[PDB]
Amino acid sequence: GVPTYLLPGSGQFLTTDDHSSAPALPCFNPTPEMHIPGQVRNMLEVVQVESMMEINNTESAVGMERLKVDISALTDVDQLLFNIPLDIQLDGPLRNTLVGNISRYYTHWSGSLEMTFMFCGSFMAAGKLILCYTPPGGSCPTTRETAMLGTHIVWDFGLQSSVTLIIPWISGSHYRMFNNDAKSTNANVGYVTCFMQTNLIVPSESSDTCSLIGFIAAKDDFSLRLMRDSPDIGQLDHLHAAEAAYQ
Amino acid sequence: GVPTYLLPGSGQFLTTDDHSSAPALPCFNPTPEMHIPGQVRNMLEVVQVESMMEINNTESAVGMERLKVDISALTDVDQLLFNIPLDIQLDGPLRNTLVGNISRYYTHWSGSLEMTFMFCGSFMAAGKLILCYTPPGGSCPTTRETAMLGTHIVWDFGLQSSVTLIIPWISGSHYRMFNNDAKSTNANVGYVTCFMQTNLIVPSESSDTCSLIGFIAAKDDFSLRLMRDSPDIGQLDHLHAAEAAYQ
Amino acid sequence: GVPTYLLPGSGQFLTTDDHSSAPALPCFNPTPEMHIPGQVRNMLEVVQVE
Amino acid sequence: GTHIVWDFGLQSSVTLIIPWISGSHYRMFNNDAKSTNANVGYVTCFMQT
Amino acid sequence: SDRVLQLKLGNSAIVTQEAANYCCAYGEWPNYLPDHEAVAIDKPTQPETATDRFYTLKSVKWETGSTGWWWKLPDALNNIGMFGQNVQHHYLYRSGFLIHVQCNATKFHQGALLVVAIPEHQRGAHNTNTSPGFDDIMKGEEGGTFNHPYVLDDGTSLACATIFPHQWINLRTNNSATIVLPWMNAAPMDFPLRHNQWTLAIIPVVPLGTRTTSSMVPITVSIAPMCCEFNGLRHAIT
Amino acid sequence: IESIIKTATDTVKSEINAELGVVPSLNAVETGATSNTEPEEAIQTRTVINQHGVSETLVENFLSRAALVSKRSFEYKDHTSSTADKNFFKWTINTRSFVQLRRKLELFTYLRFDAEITILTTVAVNGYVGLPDLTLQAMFVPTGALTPEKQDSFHWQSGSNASVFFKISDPPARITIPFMCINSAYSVFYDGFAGFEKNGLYGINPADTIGNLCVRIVNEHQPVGFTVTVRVYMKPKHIKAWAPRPPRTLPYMSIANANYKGKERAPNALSAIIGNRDSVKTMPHNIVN
Amino acid sequence: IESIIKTATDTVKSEINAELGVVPSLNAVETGATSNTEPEEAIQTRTVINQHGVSETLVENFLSRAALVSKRSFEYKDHTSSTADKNFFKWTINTRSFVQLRRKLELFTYLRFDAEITILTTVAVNGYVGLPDLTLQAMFVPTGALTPEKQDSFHWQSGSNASVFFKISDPPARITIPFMCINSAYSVFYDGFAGFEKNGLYGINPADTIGNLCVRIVNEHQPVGFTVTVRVYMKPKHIKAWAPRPPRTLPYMSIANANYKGKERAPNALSAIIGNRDSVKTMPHNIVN
Amino acid sequence: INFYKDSYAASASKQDFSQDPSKFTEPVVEGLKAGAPVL
Amino acid sequence: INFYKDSYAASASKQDFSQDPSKFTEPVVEGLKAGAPVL
Amino acid sequence: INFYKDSYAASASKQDFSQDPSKFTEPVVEGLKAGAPVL
Ligand SMILES: CC(C)Oc1ccc(CNc2cccc3c(-c4ccc(C#N)nc4)ccnc23)cc1
Ligand SMILES: CC(C)Oc1ccc(CNc2cccc3c(-c4ccc(C#N)nc4)ccnc23)cc1
Repeated sequence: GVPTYLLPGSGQFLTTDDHSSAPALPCFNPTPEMHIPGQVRNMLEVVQVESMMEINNTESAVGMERLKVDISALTDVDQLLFNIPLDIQLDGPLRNTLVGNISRYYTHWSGSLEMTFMFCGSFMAAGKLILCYTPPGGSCPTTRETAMLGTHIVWDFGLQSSVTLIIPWISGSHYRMFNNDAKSTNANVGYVTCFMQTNLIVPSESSDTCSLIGFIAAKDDFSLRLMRDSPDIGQLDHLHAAEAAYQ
Repeated sequence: GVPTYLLPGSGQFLTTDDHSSAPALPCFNPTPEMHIPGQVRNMLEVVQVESMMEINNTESAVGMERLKVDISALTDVDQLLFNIPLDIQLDGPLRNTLVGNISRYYTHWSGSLEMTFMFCGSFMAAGKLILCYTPPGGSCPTTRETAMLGTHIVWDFGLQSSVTLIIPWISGSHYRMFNNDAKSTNANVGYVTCFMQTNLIVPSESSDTCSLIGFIAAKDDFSLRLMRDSPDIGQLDHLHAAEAAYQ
Repeated sequence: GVPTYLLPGSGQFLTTDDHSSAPALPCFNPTPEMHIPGQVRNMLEVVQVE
Repeated sequence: GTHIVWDFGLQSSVTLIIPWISGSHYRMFNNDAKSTNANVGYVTCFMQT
Repeated sequence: SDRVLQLKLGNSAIVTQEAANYCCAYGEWPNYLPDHEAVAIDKPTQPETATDRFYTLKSVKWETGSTGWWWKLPDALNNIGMFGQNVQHHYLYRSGFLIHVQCNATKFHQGALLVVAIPEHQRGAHNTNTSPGFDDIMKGEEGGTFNHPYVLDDGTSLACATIFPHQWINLRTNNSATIVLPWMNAAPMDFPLRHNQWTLAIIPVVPLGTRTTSSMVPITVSIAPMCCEFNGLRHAIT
Repeated sequence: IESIIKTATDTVKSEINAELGVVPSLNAVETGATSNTEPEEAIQTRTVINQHGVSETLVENFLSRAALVSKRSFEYKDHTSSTADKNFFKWTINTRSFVQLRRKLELFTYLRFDAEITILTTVAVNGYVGLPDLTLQAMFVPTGALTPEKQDSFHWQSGSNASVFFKISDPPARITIPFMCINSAYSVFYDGFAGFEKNGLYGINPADTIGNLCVRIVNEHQPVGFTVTVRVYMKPKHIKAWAPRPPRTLPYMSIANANYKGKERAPNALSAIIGNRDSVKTMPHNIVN
Repeated sequence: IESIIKTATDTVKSEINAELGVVPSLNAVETGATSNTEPEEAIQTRTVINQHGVSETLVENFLSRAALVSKRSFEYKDHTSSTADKNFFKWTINTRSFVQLRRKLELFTYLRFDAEITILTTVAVNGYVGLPDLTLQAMFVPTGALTPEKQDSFHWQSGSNASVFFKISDPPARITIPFMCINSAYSVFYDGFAGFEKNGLYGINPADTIGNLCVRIVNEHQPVGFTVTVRVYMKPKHIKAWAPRPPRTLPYMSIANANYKGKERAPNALSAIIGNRDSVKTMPHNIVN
Repeated sequence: INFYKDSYAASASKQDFSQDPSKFTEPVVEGLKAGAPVL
Repeated sequence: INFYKDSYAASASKQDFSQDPSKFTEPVVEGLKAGAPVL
Repeated sequence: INFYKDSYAASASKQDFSQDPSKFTEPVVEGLKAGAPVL
């Protein structure tokens, strides 16, 4: 016989362990593989797909109305139109997105975000917007002269319907945490704001109000770490017909 | 000593495990092998042998009478003679067959079936039959003009006593299940029906009624999966003299 | 199966033992190393400072 | 039948080809328009949008 | 140049002058079933141009209150032309689809349609424990309307539906969308009357608006099956 | 021809057929051969490259899983006044007592294999004190050896018998018995009489006799009583099998014989093995829409 | 292009840009493509050699951790007068009962994997005597096999069913079930009806049916009662995944379907998935100093 | 893994893929033909 | 460490680093360009 | 002995005998001498 001794951790059930285990059905032959469209092998492939931000998360926006922002012609120059909180851990416009829902299974994240806005006014509508990213440290900017000091794209409406604002990874640490403390220096990303650069200008027979759809995705420099249970789902009771699986 | 730890599943008795175990009789010498006729090594060799279908599973068919179908001369053209349900899991003509009894130790099956019918009238009896297989999706056909749209063999009686209808493996999935839900799209095979193609025609001194024996086998494309206890046998009490083995 | 027997000391927790143990976070990637001033590797380097 | 869906745009025109689909090598210019040696079938236009 | 497109299949052709490229779902193209993936051993019928052609469904009216529309494949085509006759006579079917969605309006109109092909779009019912019934799911050529497009009638979300193969129709930009669908199933063939591989969904995320005089603005759907195969010939279920 | 078969056969494409004198769907059942008609002969086929493995229907896999062969309950108590298994039992080894294994084995005429034996023991307090961790002894007593008469008889000293000693808190005790017939194979069926006189047993080959399994609790009785249940499992391994048979249809009656009665009514009545339908034209689960 | 990716992409330095006809921040969402605008195109970047690994977001790692799929409590007692799980239970195997695993799996349309199963058992004295070291039997009963009706029915003799026998004092019992769909992948969602008639179940592919897990205590009942709780964990391994999906937002209602109601108010109300802020100009956690 | 001295102690032999079903399906002295009638 | 006879008994396969996100991000028939406008 | 897939699971690394105490004892820009006075 082989002399042995048992270590600490002998006989434990760790749910993340990786062993071989006894096959219950000997000589079983699985069904041959078939090619299926759309194999995914890394979840970073999913978060690179852009998906709609719920920017209009306001009362009296109902259902689909929460996925669009309405823009109107203004009579004052350089007005603020909207802002977007960037805290993916807290319940804001980014949470119910592809990048949002996958990232919330993880605790740490790094890398750049892409926001794309599609203008959905009429062909006859014209205008210029400025989209600004503000690295953290102070309050969200409320005036265009303050916001234009950050990273920004000036957007002219035209044949190409969409601009991207890249939100570059500007961080002291390698990672940020999905922290319920949104003001923590390990978690805060700063702000996105949109101002009128010129104005929304439309003719009489175009609709006077126009909508933006905003999208977000991760870039291919994006990385996630430390898997956790996602706070997006829970249960209190058993589901219906779950008891019946025992009857 | 070797440092070790015990995994989940340590000390379990899995009835399908495959280990070496301690020999109780050291240095025992088994009886030399001898050649015996009829070695079987795969149970698929057994199901390829044809065996009689109990097609006449009706009240007032008693014993051996359930293994033959009687054919009579008809005065109406193209009449239906009999049909055969193909649900091997449910208690029909196929169940107490070689292919039937072996397959019921398994849960999944694939591949073609062969049905052979032997005509057992007199030498002077003549006739033509049409044997039809209907892939599933609708009701069993009741008229020859409907049944002849499926896979069929027209059978002329003659010196060669028998025809085969091949039931080809026509399935969306790689396997079917032996499902007690016979209408499940994972289990239903469709139907076999027999009609008069011409008529049974006999002279006065031949018997006016003649019999078919039906057989079924698996072909060599047939495959079985996922072993289970067969529902064909059970017990409630101990058997007689079983208690006496302890006395 | 392998025939084995357990020795004295089987299943003890010695606080100075040195084994590998089961990683709780599979496929975790630690933060890359960075050069930091003042790495110490032996405590005899500390006691040599007056 | 044979059809072309036509989107109005910069190019002002579409062609529908009427292909020669005939049992015989020729058709006749027959005053019997319902004759199987003469009838070509029909062209119809519907709103797509 | 990526704005003009002609699609020709059998005796049918579509031209568009205002496309926005087109989508090939998961980068795939329809193909026939190869021998190394076949299950059913009977020789398949391959009708080609009799089935592999555009069928145009009944157009729907885009109104200010529209929640969106859906059509299930193969169900929406199961009774149309020689495609329908082959599905009725055969136990097994396989095909791809080329979907072309059409909606023109004026340069004074605005509005955006999400055009998305959803694989295995298993519907939920709202506010009940009872599963959707047969007549809720099986709609044929008419298709259905969304109850709650914001959760895609399945308790998930519209915002994330861009993970599925999609284009947009943005009336500013384009008047048509095109999606090419491969065969998308876990089995190599299926019974077309009891399982739908794909749901086409058309959802007005930005509502139709103008201040010119109103006209009816229809949305029109043309679907061509691609590489149709049928196995298990028998009588018509029909 | 004997050949190595790992997967089901492939299907070749086939064309139209119209040849005089060639008639592959016709057969002659009277020869005793099975139909040789191929699907490529009966219908037009496509080519199918078939990958389905045949390993799960190997006779080794079909038979080599552990099955219950013996279950006995006895009282662990002070037996000085009992009538009874007095802290031990003797079992005459057989495979006919539990129908699921019995029916599987009886698909074959001759079988040669080694037996892996697992012994599972369970204890309950008689009508609570906790459960004791008892030591048990299983002793194989071959033909013509003396069986123990008492829990503490000297037969248990086991000078030459194989014994295994095992605890209730241990995993189940496991040993292999070699293939031990005096013939090259066990006779699963035996159309003969065991003795040279006429009065001997029908249906049991004397060549197949294993012996007795004697099992005792080794502990002295406790002040309170317990029920101990012993379960023996047998797994055939290194299996050879010859001449497959019609399966058992009727319920078994006895461990001594193949005697048969059937159920009162179908299925598995003597007169009707398959349940009745209304007519040969009735489709019992017919699809209607 | 398919390529091997082990770490996040590096950043190159970029200069000033002023080229006519080159406009990398403009995009067309209507094609259905995602934005291809790179950071080097949007801002002036530095060179960054990126070492961050991508292994933790592998689909294998994301899914292959053990999750609770079944939990059942039953009374271990004398059941002669009970109405009840009488020392055993039967479970129809499903993954829809526990929302954390259910939501993870439902991120995908098709999944192919083997299942590692762990069985954890716990016992309490009914309203103390100490805890007994019971033996349990778990038996897999596939489709169309007979399930046990009683704790001591002969179904448990398990001639061909896979059974595992395990003690409460042992480590949790562990087995692997192979990938066993009759298709090449499980259908996580199924837009279809199970039967050839119209009355069959919506939403469940018949191809994915596993069977039943039957679990009994093997011991005879004791003089006092206990509650036994059984927990089954499933870990996918050797995973393939196809066609990722919008995640579940609304609370689940049922194991039979995707039916949805939502919470009374945001977050995850049918009308509002994200919680409300006062306006599109309101920054909810704005930094103020 | 087998450290026992007797070879009958070993684990099961699941690798014997030889078949000959013709001894059960075709024990006829003159073998059947495809291209010719049986009788 | 795997002494079991069936390969499905094995530990998990965490080494498959192949990606192709373009099937989800760029299923367009004409590939996008950086140096040219999309439409 | 390490059969775990992650290298952080390993036993401790007790073989790093490199020292440089001069970074703590002599961080002076001009190194000290034995044969000459410090100032
Ligand atoms: C106490 C220990 C050390 O020894 C033991 C332990 C347990 C046993 C019980 N064995 C056994 C129990 C039941 C059957 C057998 C058979 C057997 C099976 C099938 C057929 C057929 N067809 N024919 C023979 C062979 C050897 N054994 C058997 C015997 C000796
Ligand atoms: C008693 C022992 C010997 O056998 C046992 C033991 C336990 C079990 C319980 N297994 C199981 C429990 C729950 C789920 C599964 C699945 C499964 C998972 C996810 C999806 C999807 N999407 N689809 C199928 C496959 C195989 N198994 C499962 C079965 C047999």
